[PDB]
Amino acid sequence: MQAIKCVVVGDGAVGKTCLLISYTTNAFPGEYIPTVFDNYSANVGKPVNLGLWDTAGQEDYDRLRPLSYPQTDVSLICFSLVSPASFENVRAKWYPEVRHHCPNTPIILVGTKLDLRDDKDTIEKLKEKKLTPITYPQGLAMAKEIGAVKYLECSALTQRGLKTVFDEAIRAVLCP
Amino acid sequence: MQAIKCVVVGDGAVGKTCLLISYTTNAFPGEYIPTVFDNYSANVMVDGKPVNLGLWDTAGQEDYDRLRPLSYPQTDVSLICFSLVSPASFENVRAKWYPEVRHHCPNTPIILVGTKLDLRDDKDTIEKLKEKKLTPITYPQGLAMAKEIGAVKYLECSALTQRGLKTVFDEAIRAVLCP
Amino acid sequence: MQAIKCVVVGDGAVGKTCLLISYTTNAFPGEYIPTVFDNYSANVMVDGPVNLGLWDTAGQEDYDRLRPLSYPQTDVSLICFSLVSPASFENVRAKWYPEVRHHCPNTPIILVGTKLDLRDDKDTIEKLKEKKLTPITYPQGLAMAKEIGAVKYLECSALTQRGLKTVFDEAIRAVLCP
Ligand SMILES: Nc1nc2c(ncn2[C@@H]2O[C@H](COP(=O)(O)OP(=O)(O)O)[C@@H](O)[C@H]2O)c(=O)[nH]1
Ligand SMILES: Nc1nc2c(ncn2[C@@H]2O[C@H](COP(=O)(O)OP(=O)(O)O)[C@@H](O)[C@H]2O)c(=O)[nH]1
Ligand SMILES: Nc1nc2c(ncn2[C@@H]2O[C@H](COP(=O)(O)OP(=O)(O)O)[C@@H](O)[C@H]2O)c(=O)[nH]1
Ligand SMILES: [Zn+2]
Ligand SMILES: [Zn+2]
Ligand SMILES: [Zn+2]
Ligand SMILES: [Zn+2]
Ligand SMILES: [Zn+2]
Ligand SMILES: [Zn+2]
Ligand SMILES: [Zn+2]
Ligand SMILES: [Zn+2]
Repeated sequence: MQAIKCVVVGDGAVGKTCLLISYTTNAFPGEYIPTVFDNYSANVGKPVNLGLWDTAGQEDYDRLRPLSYPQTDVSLICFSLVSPASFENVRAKWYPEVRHHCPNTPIILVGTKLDLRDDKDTIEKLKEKKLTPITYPQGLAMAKEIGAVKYLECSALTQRGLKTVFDEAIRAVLCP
Repeated sequence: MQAIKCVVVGDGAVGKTCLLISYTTNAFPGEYIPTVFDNYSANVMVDGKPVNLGLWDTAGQEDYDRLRPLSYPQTDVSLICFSLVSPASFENVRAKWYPEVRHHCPNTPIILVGTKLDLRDDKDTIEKLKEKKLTPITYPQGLAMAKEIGAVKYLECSALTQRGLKTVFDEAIRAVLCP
Repeated sequence: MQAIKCVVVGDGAVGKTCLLISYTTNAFPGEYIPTVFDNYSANVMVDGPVNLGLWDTAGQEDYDRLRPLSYPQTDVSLICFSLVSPASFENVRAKWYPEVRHHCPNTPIILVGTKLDLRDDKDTIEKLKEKKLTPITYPQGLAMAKEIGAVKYLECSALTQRGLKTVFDEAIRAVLCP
């Protein structure tokens, strides 16, 4: 059994909690959603226990220090594919955070809310603000920029790509 | 979108946790009840614009709670809860909970919430209270206590049957958005 | 109504969280299990009213910022070990009994053997034999309970719901009827 600690980081409202709830319980939350999902684990794969940690705000101001204690093995940096602000924060904030608190450990870059990237209403609302969803090549390029071992897109709502995210988190630690 | 932090305070066993679980999940708990419901939030639309309503349950007195839920981060509105069928919980609104909110959340609105409305005018809860020379708290008494502590509203509800529950949280938002 | 604080302690992976989930919800968890079930209580009638508060734990008390064994005061503790992990059984004497004695002196202990469903699962017994191990027997468990001064020894399975209700019934009785 190899234990692994996987922490999910990123801006508020990108879908970190929903990612974890959908994957761990196969249910998508209702309108009231936990702010921070509790720590869960599974024994999966080869012999592996995958420990999953949700986060609140920036590590430095979180009394629980989920990114630092105990030691993190792999980080999922999440941004919403329909929030360009949240993508820019990968570079401004989240890659710096993981490098600072978890130096020399693998990062997976995860674009969330894949289902909304072709949602008519979502695209229109963005267009009204002179914005457009983040594309696959853009995400891939950000992943290369920050030294992420994988770029993955998913929807917690439809579960498209969701299983691959957590399989790759494990592979990043087991098969570096 | 304005974020609103709403904290639920009051004596043990008044129904704070059940108030939150019933509202957020539309189910009333079974035999085993969490002591303190985790933090949940919702994106709500109120007369035009998006609000995120964050709900916090509490354990005991703030000063001895290492989590300090009433203080961190800053609370926008407090629900002081007492059970309509526990006069002692009601007296503690004046002895404990109003002083607590005034101390830790100065100059923020209070809603006074009478819980367990489904028991107030009965099951023969009335007869069991009478054995002890006690009587359920009446609406006028609750209203008077709300005035005394400067609460912006007094509301009665049942988590069990959901009587009046949605109004509690609608009014909590309105107290912050419409001071 | 008497409030009772019951804390569940023992090695990682013995089945503490599952014990608590299965009992309180009558169903065994999926592949994804909370590391530490949140604090729950129930109002229960035993003989002539009790509130039984249940606390799950993580690692050793002294390094757990939450200090569940110490704060507030514990009335009874369940020391758990897996019937198919001899190492976890040895840690009853090396670790868990000393922990409860240090942080909760002069309070009752119930010793609980978990994963009773495996004590005869061939995949498990054979794999144990390969490592020169054998599942813990009832007499061994009983002897350890005597050694550590536990007021009861109980065996259970969260997976099948064998013996679960008895664990919590006896937890109550240990405080109510000392
Ligand atoms: N359409 C869609 N909405 C999502 C998805 N994941 C999260 N959301 C919504 O995005 C908002 C924030 O989700 P949450 O998981 O609480 O984000 P967090 O702050 O990063 O934890 C909520 O309104 C969710 O319902 C998704 O995959 N698809
Ligand atoms: N009849 C009735 N009982 C309730 C109601 N809400 C809570 N309770 C019960 O009151 C007890 C305490 O509830 P809880 O929510 O845990 O109280 P807290 O300590 O204030 O969180 C439990 O036995 C609940 O079942 C209600 O609306 N009606
Ligand atoms: N076969 C069997 N497995 C169990 C039982 N209880 C827990 N487990 C498994 O043992 C592992 C650890 O359980 P958990 O409750 O998380 O252990 P804890 O670390 O002590 O809380 C998980 O793989 C569970 O599915 C049981 O009664 N029987
Ligand atoms: Zn969240
Ligand atoms: Zn930092
Ligand atoms: Zn438009
Ligand atoms: Zn509660
Ligand atoms: Zn929790
Ligand atoms: Zn105070
Ligand atoms: Zn556990
Ligand atoms: Zn210790």
